[PDB]
Formats: sequence, C-alpha cells, structure tokens
Amino acid sequence: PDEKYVMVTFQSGMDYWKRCLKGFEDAAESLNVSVEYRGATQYDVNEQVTVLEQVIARKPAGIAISAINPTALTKTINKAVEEGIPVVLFDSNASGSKAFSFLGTNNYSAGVTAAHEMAKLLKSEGKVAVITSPHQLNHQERTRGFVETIYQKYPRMQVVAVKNGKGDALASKQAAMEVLNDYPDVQGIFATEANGGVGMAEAVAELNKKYVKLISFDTEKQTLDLVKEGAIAATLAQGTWNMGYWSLQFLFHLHHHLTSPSRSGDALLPAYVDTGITVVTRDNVDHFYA
Amino acid sequence: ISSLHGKPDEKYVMVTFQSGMDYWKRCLKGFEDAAESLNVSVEYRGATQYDVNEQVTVLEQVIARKPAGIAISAINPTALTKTINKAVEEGIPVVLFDSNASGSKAFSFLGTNNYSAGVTAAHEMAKLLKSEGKVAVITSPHQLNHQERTRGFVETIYQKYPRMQVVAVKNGKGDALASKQAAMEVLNDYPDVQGIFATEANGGVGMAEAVAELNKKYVKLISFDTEKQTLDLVKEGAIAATLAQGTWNMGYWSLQFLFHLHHHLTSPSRSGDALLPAYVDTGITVVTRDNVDHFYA
Repeated sequence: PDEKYVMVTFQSGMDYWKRCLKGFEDAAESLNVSVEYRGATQYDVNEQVTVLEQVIARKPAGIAISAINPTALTKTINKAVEEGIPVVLFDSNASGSKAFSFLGTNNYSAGVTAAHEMAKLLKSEGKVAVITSPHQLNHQERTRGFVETIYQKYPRMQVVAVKNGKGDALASKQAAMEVLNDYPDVQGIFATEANGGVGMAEAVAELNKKYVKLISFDTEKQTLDLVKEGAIAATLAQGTWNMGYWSLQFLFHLHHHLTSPSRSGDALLPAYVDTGITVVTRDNVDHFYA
Repeated sequence: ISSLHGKPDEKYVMVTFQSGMDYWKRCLKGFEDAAESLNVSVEYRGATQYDVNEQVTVLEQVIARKPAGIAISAINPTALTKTINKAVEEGIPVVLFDSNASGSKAFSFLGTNNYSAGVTAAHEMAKLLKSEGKVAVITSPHQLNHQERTRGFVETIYQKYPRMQVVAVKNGKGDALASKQAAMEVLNDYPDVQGIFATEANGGVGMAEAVAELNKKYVKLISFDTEKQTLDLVKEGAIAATLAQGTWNMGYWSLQFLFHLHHHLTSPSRSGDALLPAYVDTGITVVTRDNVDHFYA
C-alpha cells in the first residue's frame, strides 16, 4: 500500500514538463508520498491513451494529466475516475471529462500580460503584430487577450497583423518576415507559441530589423538563449511549478476524502486554478533553464 | 503522513462583511476543516452590518493583532485595498475569497467564476427543457457578477442551443418583490416561456411565486445561492435547481494558501520564480432535491 501519484504527459521528454514534475516532486516531498512520471514520448494521441491505460492498471493514488488535445483522451480519463482514481488536469485541459480540476494558464490573461509588457517596451505607442496558431483554443485566447488589451487600453498602439505561424518555427519566421515587409515600421511582435518566438527572432535577424521588440511564450532553451542575448525582449513562462505542486495537493486531498463530509455541500475540488504567468527577461532568465 | 502541519500558535483570521449571514457559515467550516488538517487555529471576524469602514476597522483590529494570515471577503472592489495593502507590507499573508478587490496587494482570489455559473445554468436549463423552448433571465444589471451570470447563460443558449431562445432579460431589482413582478411580466408577455433563470437569490423566490400564482405547470425554474427560502422551494419542488457557490472550498483552500504563504512553501529556487495561484474557481454546484439537504445550515 505505497501511496504513489503519477504525472502523465505527451512528448514526455520536453523540458517544459520538467518543472511540472519538479513541482509535483516538491509537493510529494512535503506530503511524504511517492510520485512517478510517465507519458507519450511523442505527440501521438494513441501513445498517450496507451500510456494512461497502463498507469490506471497500476492503481495509483491519483493521476495528474496534461491532455494532448481536449477530446481524444477523455474516455480514458473517465475510465480512471470510474475506477475511483482521483484525476486532475494540468497544462492542457480536457474540459468534457470527469476530471475534478484543471490547473493551468489563463490564456486570455496571459495575452493581456503580453500586451501590458509590449506597451511597457514601446512606451504605449506603435504598431504591433501577433503570430499565432489559430488551430487551438488556448492560443486564440492568448491572441484575444493581447489584441483586446491593445484595443481597450493603448489607443496610441495599433494591431496591424495577426499571422498564422502554424505552430512551426519556419512558418512563423515566414509570417514574421511578411509582417516586417508589409509594415516596415512595426515595433513589436507577440508570438503565442514557442516555435513562434524563435521563428520571428530568426526573421528579425535575417532582415536586420533590430528595432522590433519580440515577446514570446514558454521557456524552451533556445528561447531563453534568445532572451539572454537580447534578441527576445521577454517570454511568458507558464506556472508549471504551480501546476505540478497544486495538482499533487489536490490529488492528495481527494485520496483522503477531506472534501466529502456531511458539512461541505458536495462542492469537491475547485474547478480551476490559475497557475499564473511570469514575464521572463534578461533579469530572471537564468532562473528558467532546466 | 504529510509534513504539512503547524501548531495552534498560528493564528489565521477570516474576515467577512455581514458576519451572521448563513452564507459565510460554510466558508468558516472550510476554514476550520483546513485548520484541523494543518493543526492550526482559526478565528472568524468581520463587519456586523453592511458597512464600509466597519469592515475597515475590524480589519485593522486583526492586522494590529499580528495574525499568521488573513482570508478576506471584500465588501466591494475599489475599497479595503489600502487597508489590505498595508497588511501585506507588514508581512501578513492575505488572500481574498467570495468577493474580490482585484487591485489590492492580496496574493490570490478564491471565488465563483460567474460566467461559467451562467453557462452551467444554460446546460442545466437545456437539460430540463430538452434543448427546446423560450427562456428568460431575471437579474440585476447593477452588479458585474450578475452580468457575467446573465452573459454566460444567454451566450450559451445562443451558441449551443438553436432550438431555445432568450425572450427576456428582466431587471429584478434584487428583491423578491420586484422579481415576482418581473416574472409575472415574462409569464404574461410570453405565455409559452418554459424556463426562467434568476441570477440573484431573491430572484428565485419572486419567480417561484409568480409561477404558483398563475398555476403555470411546465415552467422550469433555476435560481442562485442557498438561502433557506430558496432551498426549501427546491425541496418543495417550486424551483427545479439552484446554483450553489463553493463557499466551503473558499474557506478550506484560502487557509491552505495562507499556510503556504506564511511558511514560504512556494520555493524561490528551481520554481520558475512562481507566486501563489492568483485565482481559484471555487466552483458551482447544481442543487436539486437529490442534494438540497447538504446545503442547509
């Protein structure tokens, strides 16, 4: 009867997940419980449903999962809940599932923060653009938070383009080059996806458009290197330690039915925890390498 | 066994703004159930009446008494910030629950997502109405949380149910008197309305009353909060469901957060320099008679 909590991911070796696992382990070391890290080694939906099945089979005390996409993991999550396994989602949600909580970025507010940061860098004036993936809801919320904040709070700034970077570094570089050639006086570009910041940094280096302020997303090594050398002014770090930490805190809590007595009015776990965003600049970039 | 324990000498305070209200009692029980899991002590304070500076003064009483942290429900947005902001400077952890002062130096807000509350009301309404029929909303256009509940409901009916239509959003002026009359207007102006959603606790009584008054049969009513009057109506059948805010969650996780803040458990090393989660959606529960019992005092 060893109390073990499992974290399940996709593209499991990415550095992003390491601080999630770190916050999980930090919670476990304070709770004196075991944790284990598993996941699809690749962006393969089938692989993640198979890895998640094996985890449930091992009958863990609870699972914290980041779902590759909102739907294609849901039936397996419910499988775990119906077998009595506490389940919370972190990072990437599956809102249609029986998971008791989601702990992750408020993507709209993240976009708001990028606008506020972009305005800081531009003294609240100038043309700005966005490179995004219109594929997914979470990136559209980042885009919307940025654009709406420009519209409502910085009337001397203008959003001149929202480009489709296709979640790919090369398509993002090409989109950024189109932005810079179409609006040569653009002063800032925000990328809602990691491959976007590298792509537009590569565009800005190729065109020698050294006066453009770049804001990117996430803390991949190649992004942080660009922050370190001044090519990217800031990147937005998701609260991955908070995700792992409060995921375990919530899971540990359900496994001990401390939230299901007679005087609590059902309720159960909080439905959502905003794990926050950190603006990463040259001043704190060193804190974010893996 | 976990190492997340303290001792009774740690004094955390809950602070409200209409102390005796039945609403805050499950806030307290969450607070107390967390205190017991953390082996810490908790004290309930807050304004006797609906009073701005009275709340300001009870706060000063507890900040001057050096507590290990304060959980606060703020009377309004642009208020208490300067008073709470000083509590942070003195080094006291302070989170907010139920009602938010978003411009303050408080580290987190734990409260209802009012838009998704309205979305849930729409799914619940669609449920009872098999995704077909005319529906109305009785709300306060005065407060933002009611606007978000309204907006969540109406937009979900638009986007997700084309066989349904919002035929009226009434002003129920926040009392059962005026809500009964807005409900009567809706039932008169639209005799085939099949559901009404009230975003304010007094809305539910007022429309339960209008429906009874007209001997209207198939009208599905969804109200808000868990006042005794409302819960009774849910148990008696006049109200199909009421939406309960997660007040126990507010207290329990408020204290978890103050405990983590007081003991500086959100590491600054290898943590990506994180802070406390700034928002916790303490959730909404659909109260039908299958669980109305769990929500009385």
